[PDB]
Amino acid sequence: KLPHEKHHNQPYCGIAPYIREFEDPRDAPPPTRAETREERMERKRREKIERRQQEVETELKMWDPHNDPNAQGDAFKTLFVARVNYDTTESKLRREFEVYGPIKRIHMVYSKRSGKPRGYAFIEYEHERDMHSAYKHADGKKIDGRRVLVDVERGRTVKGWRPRRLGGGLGGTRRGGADVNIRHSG
Amino acid sequence: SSKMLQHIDYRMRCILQDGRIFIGTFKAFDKHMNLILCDCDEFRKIKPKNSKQAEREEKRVLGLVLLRGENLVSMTVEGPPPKDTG
Amino acid sequence: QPMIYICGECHTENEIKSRDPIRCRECGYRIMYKKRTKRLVVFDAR
Amino acid sequence: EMTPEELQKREEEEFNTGPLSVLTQSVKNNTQVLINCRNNKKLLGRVKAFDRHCNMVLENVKEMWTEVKPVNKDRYISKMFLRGDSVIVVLRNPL
Amino acid sequence: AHPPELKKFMDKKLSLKLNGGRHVQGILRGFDPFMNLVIDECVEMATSGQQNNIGMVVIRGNSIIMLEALERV
Amino acid sequence: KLVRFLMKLSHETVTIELKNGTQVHGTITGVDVSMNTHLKAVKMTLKNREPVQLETLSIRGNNIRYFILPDSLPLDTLLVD
Amino acid sequence: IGVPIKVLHEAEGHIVTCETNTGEVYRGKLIEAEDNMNCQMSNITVTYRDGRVAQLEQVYIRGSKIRFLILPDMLKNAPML
Amino acid sequence: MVQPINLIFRYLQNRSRIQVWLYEQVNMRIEGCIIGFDEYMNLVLDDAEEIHSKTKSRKQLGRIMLKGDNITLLQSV
RNA sequence: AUACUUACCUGGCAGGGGAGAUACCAUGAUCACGAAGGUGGUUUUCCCAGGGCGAGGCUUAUCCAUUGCACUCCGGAUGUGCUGACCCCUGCGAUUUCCCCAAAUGUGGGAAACUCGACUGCAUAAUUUGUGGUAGUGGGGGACUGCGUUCGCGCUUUCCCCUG
Ligand SMILES: [Zn+2]
Repeated sequence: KLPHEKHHNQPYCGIAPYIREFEDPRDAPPPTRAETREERMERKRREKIERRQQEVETELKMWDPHNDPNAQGDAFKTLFVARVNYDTTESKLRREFEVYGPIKRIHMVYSKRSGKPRGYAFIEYEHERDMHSAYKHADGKKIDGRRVLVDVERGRTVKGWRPRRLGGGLGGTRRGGADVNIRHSG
Repeated sequence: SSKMLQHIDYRMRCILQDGRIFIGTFKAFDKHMNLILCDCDEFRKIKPKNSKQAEREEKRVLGLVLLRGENLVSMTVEGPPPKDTG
Repeated sequence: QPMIYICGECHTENEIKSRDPIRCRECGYRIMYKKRTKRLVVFDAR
Repeated sequence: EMTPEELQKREEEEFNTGPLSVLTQSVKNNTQVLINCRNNKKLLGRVKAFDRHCNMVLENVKEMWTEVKPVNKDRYISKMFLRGDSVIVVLRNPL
Repeated sequence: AHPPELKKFMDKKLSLKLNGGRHVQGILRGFDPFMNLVIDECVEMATSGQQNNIGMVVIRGNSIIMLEALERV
Repeated sequence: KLVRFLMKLSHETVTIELKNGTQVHGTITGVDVSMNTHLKAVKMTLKNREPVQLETLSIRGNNIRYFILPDSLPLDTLLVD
Repeated sequence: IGVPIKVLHEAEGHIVTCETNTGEVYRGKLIEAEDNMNCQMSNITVTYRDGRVAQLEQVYIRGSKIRFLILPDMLKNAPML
Repeated sequence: MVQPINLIFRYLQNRSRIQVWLYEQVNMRIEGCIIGFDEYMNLVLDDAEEIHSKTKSRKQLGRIMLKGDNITLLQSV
């Protein structure tokens, strides 16, 4: 028959006379709440993160950035250049950074164990003004075909500054995919 | 989606929501399940209100029919397709 | 229209437009060179 | 939807804080639930999973209904799959 | 979202059938892709022979079942 | 989603009830996104009718009321996706 | 588009029958057909669920509210089939 | 060309008592002054009255809402 | 034949099996040797998600030969319908450009480019199919009420039984 002319001899009733659930104290099994390949991963991410944070506190307590034999000269005078090509000779870096002013000292950092060039150096100019003059112009320079950025080294100037391994730094060349453009420079 | 392609041209009986049975040659379908039946016949089960009598069947020839998937419940093979060989 | 020039320092190709100040976009180096023409050139081997 | 991007988690926040959270909390605490369906029958059982379509995965269910004097009829189904459109009402354990 | 080709029935006296065995009769003035029709000079046409004219009304396409043109378009 | 889980129950035997009171017991062979399921070597039982064995049956998802799955189904492992 | 929809578009202009969810069956000439199954007919013969009939001249029907359609058997000879 | 949306907006501004029919139900109807409406056709009334043909009793409801799917036919006053 | 400005006519977005393990490559990480992770590869286990190889094995007829002395299955070939270990691509029908192997116009490999498919997700549970007003809610045999009656029946009120 049709839905409108159908004689409902027993239409839908309620549920008021059909409440026969189990008592409250009869709680559900506590151990029956878990999932695989969803929580163990978060657990491993939390442990590796806390383990690193603790290694960070130990490194900060053991090593002192300011009290570094390699670091020398006035902090406001020293400069920091990174993304430098590994083939850049010391003389090439001199000819490129003496233009802004005479260089009292130049320091090329090297791997402690591997000895390979790190790719960044600290340049100490004779005058603080030569450094400030280089701050704006040096950033974006091209040495040996690879672009390089330049900013005043904040390791001993900015309060609360630390490198990548300690959670700080700048630049996102290795941040979330498709979130930091490689064309933009510091 | 060979589950439906393998069954093309077979003599299928479609079960309607109202209880009817449309038996015809399943020709083609679509995502909505709208079927095309050739030489279809409609059967319906009527309850006996007079006495304990055999179920009353009222056959009805239709020919070419287009059934809406929303109105289609299920479908099964009544028999192989009409053999064209002598 | 493109006008590719080769930078002296980094030897990099780069487009330059008319009225555009001459400076390699890559290294800020102000010396560039026109690329070798495409015109057909022949030399009798005399 | 308001968030046409493919990374939208609207269904997520919906199940977490919306009306459909009754089923999330039901599967979390493993609590029973009684459902009134279009079959005029009530199904009492636990839930293990669901989605936006209100299709729940039940276990240890007990179907119950009445016909006509009115006589009651009940049976048991240890594992089944309920549809959403046919659902009328849901009621968690009020305890 | 192609709308229905109801331009023929525009400004014509129709008699529509609804879901619950109900019928109406009025002159059509506009439609929509969802079959939302707007008919004027509409009569209720209840189950009994009694007639009740109210005039301008609106009908939902989800409940509109059939529309016949008494003026043969 | 969950229909993927429904599509993962191929080769297993279940008992589905329809919105018209019809019962159907058989093995699943294929499912679509619209919940339409194909059961082979199935037995159907319409309301107030006699059971009948059908070698195949393609059912739509709209007219389905509910399913009855085996007792040994690994829900915790099968709901991971 | 769908194959049944195409079969309907080519079925345009011929005598066809249409049954709706309310049970009424209308048989007459088809005037216009659309992708959404909306069908317009002319000079039709209606049969109600009780059996009574009536006479109409120009009728339009919504597609979603149609149970099924009967078309000329000769349409089976279409080139796509 | 008047559309249903514009007509509903006119009835709304006029605050006229619009009556509404139910889907699949002929005996009961509802009447009230519309306050607003959405694309889903859901309608809100300030003072609703449920009237039945058989009983002819008008049950007062007050500020209420009605689903668009349940609507079947609108009527003025 | 090209570009420029305007009017008119056509059109739905994202992609390229998925979950673990990766000591190793790229990202040569912005602070005095360092990240992890992530992203794009390579390596490595699976639900096997589709295919290719059809060796081996199962069912039954046709043809040839055998009179045979075995007790550890088994004569050779053809046809019908099946299964199938191991080993390969992570999946495209078509088109365009660069480089290379080459039996050098063909046969192939490493790269992308944006073009049609109805492959998937969201507009898809908000009126037109992919998330319900098509609920399934009964039928029949005996006793057991009433109204009308053509005594066949329409409506209506009870108990016991078979049937779903
Ligand atoms: Zn340069």
